[PDB]
Amino acid sequence: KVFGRCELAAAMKRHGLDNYRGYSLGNWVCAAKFESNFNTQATNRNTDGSTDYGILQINSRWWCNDGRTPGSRNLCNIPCSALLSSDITASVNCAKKIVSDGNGMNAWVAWRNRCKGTDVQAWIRGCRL
Ligand SMILES: [Cl-]
Ligand SMILES: [Cl-]
Ligand SMILES: [Cl-]
Ligand SMILES: [Cl-]
Ligand code: NA
Repeated sequence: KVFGRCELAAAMKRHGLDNYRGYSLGNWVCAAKFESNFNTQATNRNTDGSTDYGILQINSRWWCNDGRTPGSRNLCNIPCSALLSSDITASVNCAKKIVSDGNGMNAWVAWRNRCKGTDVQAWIRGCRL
């Protein structure tokens, strides 16, 4: 599924992401835009052999099982394919574990490089939430 901007904002809010660990909703929407262009089916292979999955490009080295990332963990206890679903529940719940891990949203390199320190509220402006 490719979400619209405000559609995704609403879905994120509904699953308890606005201000989760103190990150306002626009942060999550911005990160999703740059990670996946709002596409739940997005995948990206890393040089280390891990893969990033889904709307928030959650990596198999730590968070999910894909069967093909040697030495990895599955701390969200999900198959990585769960992260590709048109329903974002699994991505949201895993993202809450990641952002709680100590480095906040810096876990998402694209958030650090393209959203951090910007007017992230722009991403939810206009939206009926
Ligand atoms: Cl915001
Ligand atoms: Cl497996
Ligand atoms: Cl594996
Ligand atoms: Cl933080
Ligand atoms: Na894994």
